[PDB]
Amino acid sequence: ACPLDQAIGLLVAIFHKYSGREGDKHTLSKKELKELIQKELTIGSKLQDAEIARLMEDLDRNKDQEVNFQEYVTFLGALALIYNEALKG
Amino acid sequence: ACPLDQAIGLLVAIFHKYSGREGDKHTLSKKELKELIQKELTIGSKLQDAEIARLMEDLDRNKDQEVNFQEYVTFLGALALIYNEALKG
Ligand SMILES: [Ca+2]
Ligand SMILES: [Ca+2]
Ligand SMILES: [Ca+2]
Ligand SMILES: [Ca+2]
Repeated sequence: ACPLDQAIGLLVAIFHKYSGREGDKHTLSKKELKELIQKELTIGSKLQDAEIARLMEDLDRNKDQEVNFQEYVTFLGALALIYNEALKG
Repeated sequence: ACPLDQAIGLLVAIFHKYSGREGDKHTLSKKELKELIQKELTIGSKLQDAEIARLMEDLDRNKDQEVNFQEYVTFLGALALIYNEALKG
């Protein structure tokens, strides 16, 4: 319940909010991932369909069409680095 | 200001809350990192001095005694994976 735990908890809750909708409840399908990106991230709302499709491919490291929690965490890490760098310039 | 952005923002704010105290304002010294671990994470409060010292070494990937944002993000990723796995069992 400490500050960092709560932040991490939010990240985890958002993943499952979308991953549990269809197919494997533990992975994000293209549809689930696109919705998560568009509704949960500011940059997601700025991206156009073509850009999102390519971004999702890059996130799908093992190219199995699904984004598991590990792949999602990698995405979060990248977003955090971008965030830190921006708030730095 | 969207949900995932806020979670990421919290992660970033916590880093700087401690990193800006001494030396390089952009990196966490051993002292700053130990305080962050002990006060911002539940598991941090459970760890004893010896365990924390070793954990900090592992987080310091390039072994320069400081933990930069990138190294901190790696730590966060690991914590997120642990969190997800625990809330799964
Ligand atoms: Ca799913
Ligand atoms: Ca995958
Ligand atoms: Ca510092
Ligand atoms: Ca380092």
